[PDB]
Amino acid sequence: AMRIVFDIGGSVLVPENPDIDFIKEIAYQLTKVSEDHEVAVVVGGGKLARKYIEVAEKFNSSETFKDFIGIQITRANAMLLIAALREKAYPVVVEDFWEAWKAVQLKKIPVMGGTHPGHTTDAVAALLAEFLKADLLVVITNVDGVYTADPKKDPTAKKIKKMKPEELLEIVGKGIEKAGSSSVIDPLAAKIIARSGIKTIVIGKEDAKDLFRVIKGDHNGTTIEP
Amino acid sequence: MRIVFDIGGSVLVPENPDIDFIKEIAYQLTKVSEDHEVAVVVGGGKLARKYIEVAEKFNSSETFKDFIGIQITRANAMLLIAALREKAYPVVVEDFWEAWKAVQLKKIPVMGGTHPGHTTDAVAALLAEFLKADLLVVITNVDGVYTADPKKDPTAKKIKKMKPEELLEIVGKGIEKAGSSSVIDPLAAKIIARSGIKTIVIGKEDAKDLFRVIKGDHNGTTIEP
Amino acid sequence: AMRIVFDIGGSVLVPENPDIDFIKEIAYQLTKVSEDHEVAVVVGGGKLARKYIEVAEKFNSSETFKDFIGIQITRANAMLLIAALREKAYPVVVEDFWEAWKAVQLKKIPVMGGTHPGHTTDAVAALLAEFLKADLLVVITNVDGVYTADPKKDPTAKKIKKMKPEELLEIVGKGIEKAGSSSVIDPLAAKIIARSGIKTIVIGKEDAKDLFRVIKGDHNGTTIEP
Amino acid sequence: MRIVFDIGGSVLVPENPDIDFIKEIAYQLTKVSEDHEVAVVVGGGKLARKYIEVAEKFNSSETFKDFIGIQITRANAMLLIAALREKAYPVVVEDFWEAWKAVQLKKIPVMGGTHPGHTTDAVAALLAEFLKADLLVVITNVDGVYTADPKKDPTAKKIKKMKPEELLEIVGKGIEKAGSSSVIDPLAAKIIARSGIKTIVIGKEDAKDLFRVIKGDHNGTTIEP
Amino acid sequence: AMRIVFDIGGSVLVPENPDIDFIKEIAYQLTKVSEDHEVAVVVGGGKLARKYIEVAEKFNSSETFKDFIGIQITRANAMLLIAALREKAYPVVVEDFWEAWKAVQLKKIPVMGGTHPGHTTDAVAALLAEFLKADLLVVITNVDGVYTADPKKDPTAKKIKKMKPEELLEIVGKGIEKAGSSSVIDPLAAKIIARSGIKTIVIGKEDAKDLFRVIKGDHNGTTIEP
Amino acid sequence: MRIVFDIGGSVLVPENPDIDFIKEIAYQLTKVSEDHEVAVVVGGGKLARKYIEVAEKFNSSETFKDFIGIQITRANAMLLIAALREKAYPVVVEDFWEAWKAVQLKKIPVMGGTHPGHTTDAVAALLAEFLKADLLVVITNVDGVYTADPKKDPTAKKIKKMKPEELLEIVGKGIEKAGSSSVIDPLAAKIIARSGIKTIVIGKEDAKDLFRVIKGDHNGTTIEP
Ligand SMILES: Nc1ncnc2c1ncn2[C@@H]1O[C@H](COP(=O)(O)OP(=O)(O)NP(=O)(O)O)[C@@H](O)[C@H]1O
Ligand SMILES: Nc1ncnc2c1ncn2[C@@H]1O[C@H](COP(=O)(O)OP(=O)(O)NP(=O)(O)O)[C@@H](O)[C@H]1O
Ligand SMILES: Nc1ncnc2c1ncn2[C@@H]1O[C@H](COP(=O)(O)OP(=O)(O)NP(=O)(O)O)[C@@H](O)[C@H]1O
Ligand SMILES: Nc1ncnc2c1ncn2[C@@H]1O[C@H](COP(=O)(O)OP(=O)(O)NP(=O)(O)O)[C@@H](O)[C@H]1O
Ligand SMILES: Nc1ncnc2c1ncn2[C@@H]1O[C@H](COP(=O)(O)OP(=O)(O)NP(=O)(O)O)[C@@H](O)[C@H]1O
Ligand SMILES: Nc1ncnc2c1ncn2[C@@H]1O[C@H](COP(=O)(O)OP(=O)(O)NP(=O)(O)O)[C@@H](O)[C@H]1O
Ligand SMILES: O=c1ccn([C@@H]2O[C@H](COP(=O)(O)O)[C@@H](O)[C@H]2O)c(=O)[nH]1
Ligand SMILES: O=c1ccn([C@@H]2O[C@H](COP(=O)(O)O)[C@@H](O)[C@H]2O)c(=O)[nH]1
Ligand SMILES: O=c1ccn([C@@H]2O[C@H](COP(=O)(O)O)[C@@H](O)[C@H]2O)c(=O)[nH]1
Ligand SMILES: O=c1ccn([C@@H]2O[C@H](COP(=O)(O)O)[C@@H](O)[C@H]2O)c(=O)[nH]1
Ligand SMILES: O=c1ccn([C@@H]2O[C@H](COP(=O)(O)O)[C@@H](O)[C@H]2O)c(=O)[nH]1
Ligand SMILES: O=c1ccn([C@@H]2O[C@H](COP(=O)(O)O)[C@@H](O)[C@H]2O)c(=O)[nH]1
Ligand SMILES: [Mg+2]
Ligand SMILES: [Mg+2]
Ligand SMILES: [Mg+2]
Ligand SMILES: [Mg+2]
Ligand SMILES: [Mg+2]
Ligand SMILES: [Mg+2]
Ligand SMILES: [Mg+2]
Ligand SMILES: [Mg+2]
Ligand SMILES: [Mg+2]
Ligand SMILES: [Mg+2]
Ligand SMILES: [Mg+2]
Ligand SMILES: [Mg+2]
Repeated sequence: AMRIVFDIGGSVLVPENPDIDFIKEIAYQLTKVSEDHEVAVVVGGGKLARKYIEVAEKFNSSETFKDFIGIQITRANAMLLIAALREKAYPVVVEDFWEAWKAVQLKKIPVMGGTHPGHTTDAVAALLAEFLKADLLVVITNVDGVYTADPKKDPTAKKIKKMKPEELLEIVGKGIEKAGSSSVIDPLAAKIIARSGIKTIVIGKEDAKDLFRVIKGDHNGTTIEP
Repeated sequence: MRIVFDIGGSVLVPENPDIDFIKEIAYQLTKVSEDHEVAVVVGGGKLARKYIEVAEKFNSSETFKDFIGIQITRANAMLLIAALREKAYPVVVEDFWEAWKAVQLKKIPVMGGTHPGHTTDAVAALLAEFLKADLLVVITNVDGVYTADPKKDPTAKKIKKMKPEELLEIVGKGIEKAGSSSVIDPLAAKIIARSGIKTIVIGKEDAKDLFRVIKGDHNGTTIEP
Repeated sequence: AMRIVFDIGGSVLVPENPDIDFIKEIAYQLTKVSEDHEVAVVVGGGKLARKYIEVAEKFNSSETFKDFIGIQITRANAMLLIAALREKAYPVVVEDFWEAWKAVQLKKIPVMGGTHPGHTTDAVAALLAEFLKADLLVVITNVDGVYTADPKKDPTAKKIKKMKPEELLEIVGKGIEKAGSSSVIDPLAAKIIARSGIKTIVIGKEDAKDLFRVIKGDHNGTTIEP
Repeated sequence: MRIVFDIGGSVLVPENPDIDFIKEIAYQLTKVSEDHEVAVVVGGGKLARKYIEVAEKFNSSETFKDFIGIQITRANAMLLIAALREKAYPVVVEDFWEAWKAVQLKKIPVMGGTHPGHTTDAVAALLAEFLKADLLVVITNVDGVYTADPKKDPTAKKIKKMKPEELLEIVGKGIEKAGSSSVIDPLAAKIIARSGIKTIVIGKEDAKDLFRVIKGDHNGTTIEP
Repeated sequence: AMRIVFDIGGSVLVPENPDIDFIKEIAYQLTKVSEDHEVAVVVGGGKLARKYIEVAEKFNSSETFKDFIGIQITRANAMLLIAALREKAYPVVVEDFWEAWKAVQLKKIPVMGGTHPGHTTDAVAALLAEFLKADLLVVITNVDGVYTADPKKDPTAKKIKKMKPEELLEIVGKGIEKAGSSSVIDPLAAKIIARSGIKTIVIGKEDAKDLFRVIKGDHNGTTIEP
Repeated sequence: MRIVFDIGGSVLVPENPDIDFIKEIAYQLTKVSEDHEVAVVVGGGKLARKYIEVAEKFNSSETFKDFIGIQITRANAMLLIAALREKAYPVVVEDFWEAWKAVQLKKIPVMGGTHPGHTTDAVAALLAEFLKADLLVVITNVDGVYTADPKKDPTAKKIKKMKPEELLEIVGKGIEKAGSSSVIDPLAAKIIARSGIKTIVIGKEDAKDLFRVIKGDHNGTTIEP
């Protein structure tokens, strides 16, 4: 009954290597969810992308060129999902929004990676959600939600349950994102979510193992909403 | 030296195209490219906002509104290309590597927008970053960066020199929406900050003599690490 | 029951600025007409295109380059229609005929602008009609029909009701069209219409406010037909 | 000087490719590019009409028939590219800006068709217009423009010099259909007229010495404002 | 009930010139076969391609460039089929597999020619069959089947009825294919057919005049199968 | 001289990228391009096989597995491009004519894969053939071509010199599947044979001094008609 965009982190799909079972599992659920909803997906780069970006840095590449290498990896990861989605997926990695649109019209799941430098795949997901006028944006990261601070660094981090887009920006928004930089949601994405008021859900791997219920409201993550 | 110029659409096209300015700026750019490598990106201006407003009355997404804006920036870019005559890359550049090619051919590439979510300011910063340019010159409607909006606030004072971090405080928090204005868009500010791109912000008057501006002789703002 | 191509003049959609209500109105009718017919559209450049072409002339650009600037504006205008067509339109501006074809297959209205230098959007519309083997080509200009001469210049201009393609060429056909030049139908278009015998209707803004009836034969314009 | 050559497919491929001519014309072009900037567009010829006739038996639209013709012109263009060896742009040029690039690289770009509705004659005129070429040389099956069809009418007389307006009277009225022939297609005639492109029409014999032709030494027709 | 890829030789469609009736006939049957099956096609270059490649050789072009000229001709031939297929065909010549896929989704017959140098249209057909996970690959050549040797050269040539992919490679597989070179199935194609076990049928023009039955198993050609 | 280098992904990326090697090979290439025209193609390596294996667990066709492999080869190509800094074409080359352009700009083009059905070895051979290169240098995990697999067979002997026909016997029969390895893939072997491309096969040690390798001073294999 609705349109949903999924932003799956590269480190979730590829922790250090591919998590075969998670991919097979996540691909199965997206397929099921697409049985009654319009589904579009964006995959991240993760550990592997940072390794290639670190190499380029050793050669002093510009931050723009590293972004491109990062983009190249995200597309590689995206192809692993497309593979696991079998015939329900759009064969090739989508590179622009209009094409994602066509895939949806053909009732096939479009899987895309990065687009242009200056941001992360989160921003791609947000803009996609916005372009398709999606009803839900599901961000699957390697943290169970959005906290008061970095849950892996701070001990007093509070896992916010609900919040406004303006509140999400306060958390991030002021971050100077370098090629390889990581966050729950990149500053640009936050601004896009706030900009047009995109209902957004942030969840971890554990909760991501039950998407069908997650998109029903039953999950233990954060819910950014106007 | 490698220099990237970010010319505001409102400066190039106030209401209708500003022939005289386009013309004078074309001569400056031509003069500068004689001893320097020049690349250029142009904005949307009044025309971009007008078409974006129409799309708004039809409830278009912000993403589609951005695309329309990008289309307008490319049309404006073509007017500058016309002005530069034989010193310009004949077509609107849409990728950074193509700009690189243009430069390899001793030609001036003129870009318009690229993708949604930001403005041409970001395109010019990314381009400067990409080409490892020595300098980014931003030509806009104000003569520099002020402590506040010079056209609104009476207490606004011009900041002659600052660091990316400071420029960031003056901006970076505004959520850029289709057609939104800013002395420098947030994203562009973060790009400049992340790479430490030497940036100069000047107005139309200073633009009349880019040869002096690139030497630090201007009344605008200089931003550098 | 049929396939129709609409050639809407840029000066009709954008007299000096956008005519919001006409666009909203025209977009609504095309949507309705597409409920039972296959619809494809081409939009012109109008006043705005001539302003940009005039600027380039001051810099002595070649007629080819001005054509390109003209093309750039037509695509901008086309996006305003796509905007007003909402979800019934193909998201991006179509640039070639094969793509217009796909849009039609997806049962979405393809809106295109110019293609290559040397002509006007009229020629694009005619070739489109021809490519899709359309049954009707509807040219909406800022004149109520094809006259014996320019209705805005000559006082003895006769508003022909019907005519043959060979007759339309006599009117135009011998025109040397420069970048920015305007006419009821450019010489090339005329030749295409005559070439394959495309049933063509030319109408003004007033009549264009009732397309549904116009495509039924009830209108006060001209009807070029084999 | 900047020169654009419009070589008829029927001259290049009469029935089968004309090896000797392709070969000799390649040498002339190579010789000319030594001191001039050279760009080239090739037509479809006998082969184009043959494939177009087949599509006709299947009731294809004139537009699709044009596309097929364009495909043939590009194949022919590749034979000339082969002939020019290292002096040519390695691939068939399809845009005018790419032709421009080729020229910037001191390479000879060879184009085939572009879009439906006209022929390669128009492509060469638009290209000449685009590059602001000094001269457009049309090599065809006749040795010049005559008052009438030289291969049909006994009274046809060769016109040594004329203006675009006159060339226009001799053509411009014919409704160009897929594969239609003409000493110069109407659209091309209007392009030449609108920009005042100095044009020279010559046959195969004169083609053997392009170095003399570009100096005005030929038995063909010269068209200029 | 199945997906079929047809590899039609250029010399079969264009012996020396186009065989109008064979094309009209072959186009009609493919249309009928597509009524109940998913059909995709690849056309060859034939005599004409070799003529252009021979010309380039006289100018000493590299084998790669000749491959490109060969490719250009195959696309020309492909357009003749598209023409004969009328509205049941995808309008433009397909150049990559993903696009062939879309055409099939739109339930239109995708007709493609060559892709990249180094091989023949046979290899394109095999890889296509493989990409679409086709159930049958039908190779229509100008010989009634795969023989022990060249039926036009050797007098003791045995027309094998059935065989394994590994057996087909023994026949070919070791061939050094130059631009313009011809064979029942190019070495690369053979390897692709063997690689993923593609059920393949090789037939001549005569048998090709009854595709519907051919795809049923009733034909007098060869049947390469795992 | 015109030289094409075919650097194995496993040499460039054994497990993780081999910084030191990438770095050293970048210097060699830079040194060589000083007096020669250089073009490069990089393979997939360990990473390509890893992603291809994952796709295999999902029953992907061999064609899709090839595409994934091509994507990995392009990522690796970008690491080399980074290493070559200003001497390289800024983006991954995907067509042979673009490689040609890069060379026209005195820049080093680095390609990854192109189409399915073969490996990067074939891409480099076709590229060498295309550019009419004087030499094809294949850098891999072994130090030359042996009578048998040097890492398996104890009797394997290194062949110092041979003809395409002989190289063909040692390979050419293996049915290349997604991610399959070979000192030289069959298709590449047939390309080398059909045009008679002078080819040199060397290992990582010799790669450290490409200036000597291109002169015939190496411990690898030389293949030529
Ligand atoms: N307030 C916060 N709440 C939750 N996570 C936070 C917060 N602040 C910082 N983080 C960090 O965000 C990380 C999350 O996202 P990130 O590493 O960027 O992965 P990803 O986006 O899922 N993957 P990919 O697309 O491949 O980069 C955590 O593991 C934290 O280190
Ligand atoms: N602190 C400040 N310093 C200078 N200008 C400011 C400041 N704060 C706000 N502004 C505004 O910034 C405007 C500047 O830029 P902007 O309108 O976005 O034009 P542009 O970027 O030159 N054009 P274009 O590319 O077509 O949008 C001024 O005219 C002010 O209204
Ligand atoms: N015989 C005629 N009948 C009707 N109009 C004529 C005739 N002869 C000349 N004209 C002119 O044609 C004009 C019409 O078309 P034109 O100005 O080119 O607008 P358009 O094609 O609708 N717009 P666009 O696509 O943006 O250029 C009129 O307003 C007349 O000045
Ligand atoms: N007045 C004329 N002067 C010269 N030729 C004429 C004239 N009128 C008609 N023609 C015809 O023009 C033909 C010329 O051009 P055409 O057959 O179209 O060849 P092409 O343009 O050289 N080839 P291609 O690009 O492959 O079509 C002659 O052979 C005549 O039959
Ligand atoms: N063992 C064999 N069995 C059958 N044909 C064979 C065999 N060995 C060699 N051939 C040759 O294969 C030829 C067949 O294919 P070929 O000439 O390449 O045409 P094609 O592939 O149908 N056309 P195209 O795609 O345009 O090249 C025959 O006419 C024989 O000369
Ligand atoms: N006769 C032979 N001579 C040399 N190597 C051989 C021979 N036969 C088999 N091999 C194998 O060839 C391997 C060589 O190449 P390969 O593993 O495919 O790496 P690569 O091509 O350098 N890398 P990439 O482009 O990423 O695949 C060796 O390590 C051997 O296991
Ligand atoms: O649209 C995109 C997607 C990715 N990246 C580059 O790829 C990295 C990996 O992406 P992700 O995993 O962080 O989303 C980013 O940090 C970044 O430098 C971009 O520049 N733009
Ligand atoms: O890379 C770009 C350039 C422009 N725009 C759209 O064009 C407008 C006009 O650009 P500018 O004048 O603001 O730079 C922007 O505000 C915006 O919506 C983009 O989305 N992305
Ligand atoms: O396919 C096209 C469409 C438009 N134009 C240029 O755009 C102008 C505006 O188009 P229109 O409004 O006249 O159709 C034309 O006069 C002309 O120079 C072209 O060259 N080719
Ligand atoms: O820019 C072009 C070039 C060629 N053709 C098609 O190719 C034919 C062969 O071209 P030529 O030999 O007539 O120039 C034309 O008659 C025609 O149908 C076009 O449509 N447009
Ligand atoms: O994907 C392709 C298709 C065709 N060709 C060139 O076209 C010729 C004609 O193709 P075909 O008729 O042999 O299939 C081939 O022999 C060859 O040199 C290629 O290089 N690659
Ligand atoms: O032109 C190419 C290059 C690479 N690959 C895929 O990438 C793999 C990795 O390439 P390489 O390391 O084997 O050269 C190949 O085995 C294969 O499946 C291709 O299909 N075609
Ligand atoms: Mg992410
Ligand atoms: Mg994230
Ligand atoms: Mg700007
Ligand atoms: Mg700004
Ligand atoms: Mg119009
Ligand atoms: Mg009109
Ligand atoms: Mg011609
Ligand atoms: Mg002609
Ligand atoms: Mg074949
Ligand atoms: Mg065959
Ligand atoms: Mg390799
Ligand atoms: Mg190998």
